[PDB]
Amino acid sequence: RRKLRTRRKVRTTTAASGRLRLSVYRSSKHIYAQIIDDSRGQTLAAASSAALKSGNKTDTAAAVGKALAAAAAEKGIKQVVFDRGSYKYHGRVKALADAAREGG
Amino acid sequence: MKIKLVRSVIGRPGNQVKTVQALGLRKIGDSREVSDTPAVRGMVKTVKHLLEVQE
Amino acid sequence: NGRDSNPKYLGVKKFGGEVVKAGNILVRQRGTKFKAGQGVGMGRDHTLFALSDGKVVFINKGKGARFISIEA
Amino acid sequence: KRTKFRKQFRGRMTGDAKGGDYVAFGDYGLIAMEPAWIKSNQIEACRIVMSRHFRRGGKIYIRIFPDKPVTKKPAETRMGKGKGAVEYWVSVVKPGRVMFEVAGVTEEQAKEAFRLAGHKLPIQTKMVKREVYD
RNA sequence: GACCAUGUCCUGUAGAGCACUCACAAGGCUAAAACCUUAUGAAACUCCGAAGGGGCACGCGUUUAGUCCGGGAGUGAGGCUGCGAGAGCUAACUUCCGUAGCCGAGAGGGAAACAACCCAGACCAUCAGCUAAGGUCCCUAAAUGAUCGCUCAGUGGUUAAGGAUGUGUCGUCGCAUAGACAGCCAGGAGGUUGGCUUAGAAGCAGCCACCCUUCAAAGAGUGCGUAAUAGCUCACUGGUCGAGUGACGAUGCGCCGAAAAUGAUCGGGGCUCAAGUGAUCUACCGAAGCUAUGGAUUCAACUCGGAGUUGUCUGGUAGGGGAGCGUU
RNA sequence: UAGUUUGACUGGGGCGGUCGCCUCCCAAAAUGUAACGGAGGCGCCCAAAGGUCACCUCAAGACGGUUGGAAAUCGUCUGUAGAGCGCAAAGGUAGAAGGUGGCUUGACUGCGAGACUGACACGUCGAGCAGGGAGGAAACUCGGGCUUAGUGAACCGGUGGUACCGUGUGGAAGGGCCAUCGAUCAACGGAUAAAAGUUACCCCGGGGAUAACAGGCUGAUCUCCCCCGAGAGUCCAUAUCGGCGG
RNA sequence: CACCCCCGUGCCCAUAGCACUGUGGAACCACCCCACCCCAUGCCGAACUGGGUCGUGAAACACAGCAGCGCCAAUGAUACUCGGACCGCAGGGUCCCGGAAAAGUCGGUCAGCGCGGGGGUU
Ligand SMILES: [Mg+2]
Ligand SMILES: [Mg+2]
Ligand SMILES: [Mg+2]
Ligand SMILES: [Mg+2]
Ligand SMILES: [Mg+2]
Ligand SMILES: [Mg+2]
Ligand SMILES: [Mg+2]
Ligand SMILES: [Mg+2]
Ligand SMILES: [Mg+2]
Ligand SMILES: [Mg+2]
Ligand SMILES: [Mg+2]
Ligand SMILES: [Mg+2]
Ligand SMILES: [Mg+2]
Ligand SMILES: [Mg+2]
Ligand SMILES: [Mg+2]
Ligand SMILES: [Mg+2]
Ligand SMILES: [Mg+2]
Ligand SMILES: [Mg+2]
Ligand SMILES: [Mg+2]
Ligand SMILES: [Mg+2]
Ligand SMILES: [Mg+2]
Ligand SMILES: [Mg+2]
Ligand SMILES: [Mg+2]
Ligand SMILES: [Mg+2]
Ligand SMILES: [Mg+2]
Ligand SMILES: [Mg+2]
Ligand SMILES: [Mg+2]
Ligand SMILES: [Mg+2]
Ligand SMILES: [Mg+2]
Ligand SMILES: [Mg+2]
Ligand SMILES: [Mg+2]
Ligand SMILES: [Mg+2]
Ligand SMILES: [Mg+2]
Ligand SMILES: [Mg+2]
Ligand SMILES: [Mg+2]
Ligand SMILES: [Mg+2]
Ligand SMILES: [Mg+2]
Ligand SMILES: [Mg+2]
Ligand SMILES: [Mg+2]
Ligand SMILES: [Mg+2]
Ligand SMILES: [Mg+2]
Ligand SMILES: [Mg+2]
Ligand SMILES: [Mg+2]
Ligand SMILES: [Mg+2]
Ligand SMILES: [Mg+2]
Ligand SMILES: [Mg+2]
Ligand SMILES: [Mg+2]
Ligand SMILES: [Mg+2]
Ligand SMILES: [Mg+2]
Ligand SMILES: [Mg+2]
Ligand SMILES: [Mg+2]
Ligand SMILES: [Mg+2]
Ligand SMILES: [Mg+2]
Repeated sequence: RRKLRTRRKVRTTTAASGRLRLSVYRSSKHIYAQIIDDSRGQTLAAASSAALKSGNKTDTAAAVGKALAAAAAEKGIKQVVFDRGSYKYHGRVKALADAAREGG
Repeated sequence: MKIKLVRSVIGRPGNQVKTVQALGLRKIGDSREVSDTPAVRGMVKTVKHLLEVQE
Repeated sequence: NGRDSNPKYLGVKKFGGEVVKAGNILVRQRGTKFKAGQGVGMGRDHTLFALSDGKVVFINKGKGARFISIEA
Repeated sequence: KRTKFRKQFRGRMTGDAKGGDYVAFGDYGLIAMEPAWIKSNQIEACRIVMSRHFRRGGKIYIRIFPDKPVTKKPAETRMGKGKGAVEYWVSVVKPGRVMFEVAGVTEEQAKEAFRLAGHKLPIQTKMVKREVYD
């Protein structure tokens, strides 16, 4: 089964560290990748791909990361924890991290 | 509440002995008035078999 | 027979409603009979000691789901 | 009555019965009045005598069973070393716990069957007929 | 500090349950493991799970202890009882732990007597008073007390399995002024000297099975009988008979069961014409406990330059401390 | 010839057994708690069974299947676990501690706030700081192993560093310190470096703290009685005898 | 929190889960789609994974009905027990006061609260 995600999301015990976590959903390339402060039941920085276009999924993903980096920097955030989903750090998601911390 | 010792403390388990002592009757035939406060009302229920509760 | 082994005075060393210094030991256990909540960190033999000074509180739905947090 | 394999030894105590206060299976039955151990052999004698009264019968459940070993110390020995090895098995029998339960035999026949089956027993007992049963 | 109350947390015992492990009770199902209905035990089994118990905090309440630091010790053989376990034989004035209390270190009243049990912790003095346990017939202090019973056994004043038309209190089942239980006369039947048996077994050794006729009236039918039938009785029938009976049951008090060694006994006398008993209620006796008057110490406050007042305290072994008396 | 050694517990001594550490029950729902009480393990292992990063999910059953068939192996369905965890068990564990690879050694040096535990002495856990490493993209995790056994103070010495003492001064001999090695000293807090019997020729000092006798308490065993009643007694349980049980 | 609905991520922590089942469709999600290479399978693009439309709501998933199952679960009555006070030689047991389960019945539920976004009534 997909015991990848409960495992990786129990390994964010370091939400006790105070950093926010950055969920990603390499599914339909919907890769919405929310930023969450877990303590409240609250999310703070959405970046859904509704009509961003940008072409092939591996590069639209980096576009989603570079746009969300601004979308969260507006509110005043910089500590980061990359709560990957079940997905590997394989590239199409790795571009999201590269472009996200390229412009925190 | 009126209280009077009419039982010896001898030979009775030591919680009852420190209970009568803090009640402040050190000898049988002692009496005293007492507050209605639940703390002391339970202090007297604990050793009611030693005392004559009057009120 | 006639053999036996030393006591290991294990337990809930600090009960909920007890202020604790950092590094106080609060539960002793063979394993994770307690699973350590926020502020607490669990050692090698799975004793869990508070990291932060404050009150001790028990999260406890039970059945292996009992956790010890500390509130400042 | 003997238990085919176990762990070796036990202990003892008593308080009133919580398993088998009501009869099933049979027509009539018999109940303890006194707490006690009962040996395998006391059972087997009740079986022998109630099978004497029940020729070609087959209505003899034995709703009790020697579970507990009890181990006397050997010949003449001063104390020291274990409980020897088990000398006989016994069944705890607290009051109100049924022992016996017949069917298919008329009231006075079961009544005599229970007379003899109790007289070999080390306890008071009583015959009962079933009706206040859920 | 200590007890007690509130708040909170932690626990896996009693109990209780089979959901796992071992065990185990009657069946159905089936190449029997498995499975289902039903049924159970478990120190090393737990789906559960109190009472209590421990830590914290408060004191929202009565009390007086505690903590550390320095001098001196002794003790490191425990004993019983009750509760909870182990070991034992559910033995022991047994042995080993937990726990409470007494004894050790404890006087006084009770238990005839008696470290441990029940009452009650002795500062001193009194020819003063109330009580505790326990008592009130004489010994022997104090009701031959009162009221409803219970037991006629000296039970009381030594056990049990088991028996008993012993006796009260309720209580369940039948058949009766269309007249029953014992109780007297009257009948005892039919194939049938019934199948199944050993050598004969024929109400009436005994394994297997009980229907059918003639009847106001009787079961191929009870215990006896010689080895078999008769034989006197019985279960239904009847003139009489004239009113209750018989059954298992719960129980209260008793009987038997119930033999040991120098001489008997409840402590003794004696007790039912209660001095036994269960239920109630008083009235008094009854301690070195409590109260009264007097008296002195330990401590502490309170006053004057140990004294005195008020409170309080004063059983005591090893021991620690303190004030003093006697001899050279 | 001589001076000595020759262990303790022990329902009396001897014999047998035991002596240290771990697990469970006893242990009476805190911690603790005895027994020659009931059960069983340890005197090690692992260059990866570590650190880290990443990835898989186990028994067992049924239907189906090649030489195998109750159980090799593959295939489907059910499958909070009925498996596994190096050895014993309890706890624990399914988001892993179980299984499988890549990298490397934190199986580091210097420290230790705070506590748990113990009469001590030992023992346990431990956040975070330095120097510097290792894995990861990072958060982060590493100063051994899921945990609890795998162990012995102190003395006297071996080996490598270091440059403190080193006797008049300079050196060296020797010593100190840091590291490490030598222990069934297992009677496992460990009397010496170095040790067995025997006494009925016995002697002393003690003990009813403790056996042989006798009394006592108990009454398993012993002696006796009673209940039942199977059968024996042709017949008929009880004239006698009375199984198995109480 | 205008009304629904979807993707995700929390709190909760079986009264939320199972099964039977019906709705769902290019809006969302999901399989199918191809593989020399990023990247990978101790064999397989099944899994990760990279390049995408059709197709299809089949399967999975979401959401409703659903009391066969599970899950919860009284009251009442006990068991037991703190203190008090008793009987039995003994195993054992009783009484007064107060605390009081477990099992079972009665009955309850196929949940309940957020946060961000996506597309709807245009
Ligand atoms: Mg018990
Ligand atoms: Mg039951
Ligand atoms: Mg043994
Ligand atoms: Mg206080
Ligand atoms: Mg039990
Ligand atoms: Mg306790
Ligand atoms: Mg305060
Ligand atoms: Mg001192
Ligand atoms: Mg001693
Ligand atoms: Mg003792
Ligand atoms: Mg025994
Ligand atoms: Mg003794
Ligand atoms: Mg002794
Ligand atoms: Mg003494
Ligand atoms: Mg004393
Ligand atoms: Mg006395
Ligand atoms: Mg006496
Ligand atoms: Mg006298
Ligand atoms: Mg004496
Ligand atoms: Mg004396
Ligand atoms: Mg005595
Ligand atoms: Mg008394
Ligand atoms: Mg008087
Ligand atoms: Mg009186
Ligand atoms: Mg007189
Ligand atoms: Mg009797
Ligand atoms: Mg009179
Ligand atoms: Mg009077
Ligand atoms: Mg007097
Ligand atoms: Mg006096
Ligand atoms: Mg005076
Ligand atoms: Mg004194
Ligand atoms: Mg005094
Ligand atoms: Mg004195
Ligand atoms: Mg010796
Ligand atoms: Mg304990
Ligand atoms: Mg002791
Ligand atoms: Mg791991
Ligand atoms: Mg650290
Ligand atoms: Mg570092
Ligand atoms: Mg790196
Ligand atoms: Mg050297
Ligand atoms: Mg030596
Ligand atoms: Mg030693
Ligand atoms: Mg000589
Ligand atoms: Mg002497
Ligand atoms: Mg002696
Ligand atoms: Mg002797
Ligand atoms: Mg002899
Ligand atoms: Mg109730
Ligand atoms: Mg009470
Ligand atoms: Mg009690
Ligand atoms: Mg009650």
